[PDB]
Amino acid sequence: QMSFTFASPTQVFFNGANVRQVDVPTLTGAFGILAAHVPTLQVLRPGLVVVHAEDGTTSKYFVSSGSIAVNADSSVQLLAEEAVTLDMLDLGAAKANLEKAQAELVGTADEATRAEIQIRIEANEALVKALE
Amino acid sequence: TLKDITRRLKSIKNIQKITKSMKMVAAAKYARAERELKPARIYGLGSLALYEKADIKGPEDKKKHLLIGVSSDRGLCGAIHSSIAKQMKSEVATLTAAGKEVMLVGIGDKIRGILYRTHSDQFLVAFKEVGRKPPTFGDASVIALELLNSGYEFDEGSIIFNKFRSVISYKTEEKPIFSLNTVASADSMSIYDDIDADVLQNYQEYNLANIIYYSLKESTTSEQSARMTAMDNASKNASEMIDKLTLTFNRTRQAVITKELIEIISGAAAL
Amino acid sequence: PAPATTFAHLDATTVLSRAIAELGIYPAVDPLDSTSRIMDPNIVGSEHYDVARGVQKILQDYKSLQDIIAILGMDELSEEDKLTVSRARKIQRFLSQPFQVAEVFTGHMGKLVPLKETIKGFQQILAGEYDHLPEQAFYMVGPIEEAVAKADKLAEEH
Amino acid sequence: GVGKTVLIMELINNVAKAHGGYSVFAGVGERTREGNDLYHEMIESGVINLKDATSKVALVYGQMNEPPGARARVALTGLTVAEYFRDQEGQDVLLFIDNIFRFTQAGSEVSALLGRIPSAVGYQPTLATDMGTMQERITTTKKGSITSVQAIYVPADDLTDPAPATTFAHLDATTVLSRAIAELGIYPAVDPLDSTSRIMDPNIVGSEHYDVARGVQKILQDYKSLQDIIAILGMDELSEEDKLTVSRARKIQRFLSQPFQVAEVFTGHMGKLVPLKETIKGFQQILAGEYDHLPEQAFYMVGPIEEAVAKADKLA
Repeated sequence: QMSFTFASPTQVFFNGANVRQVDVPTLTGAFGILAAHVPTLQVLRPGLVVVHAEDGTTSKYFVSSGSIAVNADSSVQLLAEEAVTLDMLDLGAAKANLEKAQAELVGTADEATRAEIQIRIEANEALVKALE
Repeated sequence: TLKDITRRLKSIKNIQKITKSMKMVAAAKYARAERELKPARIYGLGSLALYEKADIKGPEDKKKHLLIGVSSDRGLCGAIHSSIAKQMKSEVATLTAAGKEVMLVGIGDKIRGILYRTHSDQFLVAFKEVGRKPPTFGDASVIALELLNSGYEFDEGSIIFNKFRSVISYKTEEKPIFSLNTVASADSMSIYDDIDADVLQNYQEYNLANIIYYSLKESTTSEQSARMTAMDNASKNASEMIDKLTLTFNRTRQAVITKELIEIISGAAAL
Repeated sequence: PAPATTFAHLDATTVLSRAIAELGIYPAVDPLDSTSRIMDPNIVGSEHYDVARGVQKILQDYKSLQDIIAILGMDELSEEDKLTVSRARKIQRFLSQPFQVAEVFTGHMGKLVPLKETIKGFQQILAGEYDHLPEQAFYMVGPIEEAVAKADKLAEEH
Repeated sequence: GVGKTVLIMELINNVAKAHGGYSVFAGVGERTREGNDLYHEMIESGVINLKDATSKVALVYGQMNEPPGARARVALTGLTVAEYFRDQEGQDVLLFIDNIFRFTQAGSEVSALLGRIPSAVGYQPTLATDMGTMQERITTTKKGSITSVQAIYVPADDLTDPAPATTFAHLDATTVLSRAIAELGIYPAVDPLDSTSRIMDPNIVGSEHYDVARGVQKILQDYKSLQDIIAILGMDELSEEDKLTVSRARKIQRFLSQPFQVAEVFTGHMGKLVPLKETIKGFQQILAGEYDHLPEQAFYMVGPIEEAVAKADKLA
C-alpha cells in the first residue's frame, strides 16, 4: 500500500515500490511512516533513513537535507538532496571536520555565520553518530 | 565570374563543415542530457505530487506576480528562445491588462537579451552561464536563493520552459508556483498535519528550488536536441547550395575556356 | 552585347526575370532591375517616389538576407529582420497581378489597378497595416481591397 | 585502388566460359608501365597462355608516347579484331577500352593538328560524329554481338563536360568500383547503388528480376539511412523492422561478394560463377526473410545460397 519514492536529484532508489515501513529524521523529530499514515509534509535534517522492505530486510541510506510528504493516497515522497550508502562514507574525515568545525565555531563570532557553523556541526555530528 | 564562385564555394564549404561539427557535439551533449533527465524528471514530479494531490487552486484575488523564463545563453538552437519569449511577453501583456503587476526573472542570457528592451521596466533579475554546462542542483539552489533574497514575495508565480517531448518536439509549458499565504489558506491542506507558517515556509522554499532544478533539466534537454536537428538542417542546406554552386562553377569554367579559345582563333584568322 | 547595348537607348527599362517567374509571380518584372527616367520626386511626386524607394529598399534587404535565411533558417533572424522579411514577402506577392490576356493561365479575371490604388496599397503594406494577413492573401490581386477580401475569405473558409 | 583489372579478367573468363566469346582489349592512350603490368597479370591468371592456343583475349595497345593518329585509331583496330570474331564466328565478343576519354582527346589533338577550328572547351568540331562512327559498330547484329566495357575518365569531375557528355549518349550500363566498398572488404567492389542499367525495366528483364533488384536496392538504401540514424550512438531497437532490415541488408551486401576464378592462385577460395536465375532466387530468399537463423559471415565470398547454407553449417 506504501508508494515510496526515495529520490536524490541525480539518482532514484525507489519509485512507487512497496515497502512496509520507513524511518525519517524530520526537523521536528525522527519518526516512522507506515501505510495510511496521517497526511504530513516536513523537511528533513542530516541523518539516517532505514527502508524496511516487504521482505523484511532493511536498506539503510543517509540523507543530508530533503523533504518528506505523506499524502492521503498512502503516497510517500522522500526527496533528499544527498542520498548515500553507509560504505560510501568514512569516519576520520567526518571526525576531523566536526572538530575543526566547533573550533571555528568558538572562533567565529557573527550571528549568521555562527548559525552556519552550527549547521555544519549538526550535520557532521548526525553523521558521526550515524557512523558507528 | 570564376573567382567569385570559387570564393563563395569555399565559404559555404567551411560553413557546412562548422555546422556538421556543431551537430556532432550537440548530439554528444544531448546523450548525457537525456541520460540525466529521467531520474531528475521522476524527482521534480514527485515534488509537485502534493500540489497535484491537494489541488491548490491558486490565488484568485492577489495583485503582484513573478514570472520565470528558462532558456540558455546560446542561440542557434531553433525557436526555443523565441517560443519562451513570445509566451512570456503575451502573458505579461495579459496580466498587466488585468490589473496585476508582474516582475520577471530570466534564466539564460538569451531570454534576458530578447526581452530586455521589451519589458525592462517589469524585470527583477537575470542569470547567465547556464547552458554551457549540464545544469545541476547547485544551479537551482542559487537561483532560488536570489529569488528569495530578492525580498519580492510574490503573490504567485509561473515558470515557463520547454518541456522535452522527444528528439523532434518540445512544448512551451508554464508551471505554477504558490506563495505561503494561499497554500496555507487552501482548505485542501487541512488534511495534512503538523503544518504551520514555519514548516510550510520551508517546504515552499525547497519546492521552489526543486521545480527550478527540474525545469532547467527539462530545458537543457530539449535544447541539445533542437540544436542537433537545426545543425542537421544547416549542413543539409549548405550541401544543397554547394551542389548548385558547383554546377554553376563548371558551367562558368567551360564558358571561360570557350571564350578564350574563340579569342585565340579569331586572332589567328586575321593573319 | 545586344541587351547591354540596347540598355542605353531606353528611357524606362522593364527587366523580366526567370527566377521570379519560377516563383509564380507574374508579370515577372524584376523590381530591383527595372528603372525609369521619370522616377524623380519632382515628376511623380514625393508620395509616389518615397513609396517606390521604400519598396525597393525592403526588397533589397530581403535579397541580402536570403542567403543566411536559406542556410540557417528564418528561426535565427532578428525580430526586426523577421518583420522586414514578412513585409518583403508581402510586397513581392502584391507586385504580381492577373492579366486580362492571361485568364487562360491565371484563371482570374484581369485587373487594371489605377495609379493611386497602387501607391496607397504599397504605402499601407509598408507602414505595417497588414502584419496580420497571410502572405498568400496578396498573390494575384488587384488593389489592396481585394487583398483584404481574399484574406477574409481564407480566414473564414480555412 | 579498387581491383579493376581483376574485374576485367573475370569478365573475360566468364564470357569465354558461359558463352563461347573471345575478348579484345584496346589500350587507347595507356601508360606503357600499366600495359606491361596488365599483360603479366593476364598471363599469370591464365587468361593469356604463352605456351598453348587457349588464350581468351587479344591485346591491342596504343601507348601514350605515340602520335595522336595512333592513339585515335587504336580503338578502331581493337574494334576490327573484335568485329572479325563477331561477324565470322557468331560469337558474343567482349571489347574493352581501357580509356575512352583518351580516345576523345586523341581525336581532339588530331583535328587540332589538321587546322580545324575547335568547339566547346576545345574539343574537335566532329566530336559527336567521331564518337558515333566508332560506337555504332559495337552492336548486336544478326550474326553475333560485341559488348563493350569502356573505362571512363571524367575531366575536372564535370559530368557535363563535352567528352563524358557525348560518351554517355552511347552508354547502356554503368558499374562504379568504389574504394569505399572495397574498404568494407567486398569483392568485386561494385557500388550497388551508383551502378545503373538501362535494361533494368520489367519489360526487358521480366517483372521477377526487376522486383528482386528493386527490393535489394530499396533495402540497401534504407540500411544506409538506418546507418546514419544509428550514428546517434544510441543503437537501440525501438523498431523491430529497423534492425531486422539492418541484418537483412548486411547479409545482402555481403552476399554481393563473390570469389573470382582469376583470383584462384592468390586466394585458396575457388572461383564460383553463378547463373542469373540462381542469383535472382538467392536474393529473393534473403529478401523474403528466410535466412535469418544463418549467421552473417556465411554470406561472404560465397557462390549461390547453397554454398551459403553449406558454409553456415560448416561454421561449427
